[PDB]
Amino acid sequence: GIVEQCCTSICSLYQLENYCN
Amino acid sequence: GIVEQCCTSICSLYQLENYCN
Amino acid sequence: GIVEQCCTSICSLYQLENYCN
Amino acid sequence: GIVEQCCTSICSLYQLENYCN
Amino acid sequence: GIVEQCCTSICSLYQLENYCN
Amino acid sequence: GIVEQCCTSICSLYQLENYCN
Amino acid sequence: FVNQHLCGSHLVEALYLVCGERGFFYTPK
Amino acid sequence: FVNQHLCGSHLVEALYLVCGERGFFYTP
Amino acid sequence: FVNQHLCGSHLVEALYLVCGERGFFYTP
Amino acid sequence: FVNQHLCGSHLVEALYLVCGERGFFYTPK
Amino acid sequence: FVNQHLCGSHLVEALYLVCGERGFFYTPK
Amino acid sequence: FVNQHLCGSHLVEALYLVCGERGFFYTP
Ligand SMILES: [Cl-]
Ligand SMILES: [Cl-]
Ligand SMILES: [Cl-]
Ligand SMILES: [Cl-]
Ligand SMILES: [Cl-]
Ligand SMILES: [Cl-]
Ligand SMILES: [Cl-]
Ligand SMILES: [Cl-]
Ligand SMILES: [Cl-]
Ligand SMILES: [Cl-]
Ligand SMILES: [Zn+2]
Ligand SMILES: [Zn+2]
Ligand SMILES: [Zn+2]
Ligand SMILES: [Zn+2]
Repeated sequence: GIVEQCCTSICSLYQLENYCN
Repeated sequence: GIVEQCCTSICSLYQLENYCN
Repeated sequence: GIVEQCCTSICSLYQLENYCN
Repeated sequence: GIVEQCCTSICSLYQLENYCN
Repeated sequence: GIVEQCCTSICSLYQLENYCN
Repeated sequence: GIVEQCCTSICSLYQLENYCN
Repeated sequence: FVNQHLCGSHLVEALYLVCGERGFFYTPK
Repeated sequence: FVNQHLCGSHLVEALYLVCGERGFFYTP
Repeated sequence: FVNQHLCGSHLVEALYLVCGERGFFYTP
Repeated sequence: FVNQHLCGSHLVEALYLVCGERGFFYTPK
Repeated sequence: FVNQHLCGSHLVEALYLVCGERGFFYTPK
Repeated sequence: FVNQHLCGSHLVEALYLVCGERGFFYTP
């Protein structure tokens, strides 16, 4: 999940898009 | 939807809570 | 105080209201 | 008050500091 | 500049990236 | 650099100005 | 609670606060 | 280890920018 | 343990939403 | 310092920065 | 990516996200 | 020790206020 993936490492715009509808 | 109700118009707290899961 | 109460645990809207005027 | 001075109008830094404790 | 392109007008993602190093 | 100076201690407005253009 | 237009990032931050543990859906039309 | 509540605040704003009109679901 | 300066930044925005026209006092 | 209308959450964040250790009061009319 | 006017602090936050490791310059006219 | 990504997010907003029309450069 986004918190596991993106809180201790930086999710780029590209990675963050996975979490979009 | 949420833009029409809370951005275009003004939402109450109760109205904002309609978009909680 | 709010920092002691609300930085290491999450204060809800309800708890945060204590700190209002 | 602060809305009239800094939101409705524009505040200088000095003017904003009038609302510090 | 960036205000004219992305604030006054609307920027694409590509246009916003013109201001990256 | 700003991150070294201003992440574990608080940089005032006065210190932050060093990082302006 | 504030009585104002909430838009864009401000609307999603409001949702984040108000919904707490429940979470929320931001699905603009 | 980072404060989850602060991280979440940041992530929902970033998701707002990235997702745009697609929107997104978020739960802590 | 969380950075107090970052926490405070967040808390004053949350207080803004929660308190509305009541307003609030804040000191670090 | 920025020369602009500061409103809502932006105004309170300005106050937070500018006032530092002194703190501030946000008491809209 | 959002399709909207980005101004002020929102513009600099967009830049921060979009530019990532590259960084950015915010030099208004 | 504070999350650099969150700190940076905060610092660029603060720099925006402090610097105004002077502008600023930022790199993580
Ligand atoms: Cl705004
Ligand atoms: Cl919150
Ligand atoms: Cl963010
Ligand atoms: Cl992010
Ligand atoms: Cl907040
Ligand atoms: Cl909070
Ligand atoms: Cl600050
Ligand atoms: Cl980001
Ligand atoms: Cl900030
Ligand atoms: Cl700062
Ligand atoms: Zn804003
Ligand atoms: Zn919060
Ligand atoms: Zn700060
Ligand atoms: Zn981010």
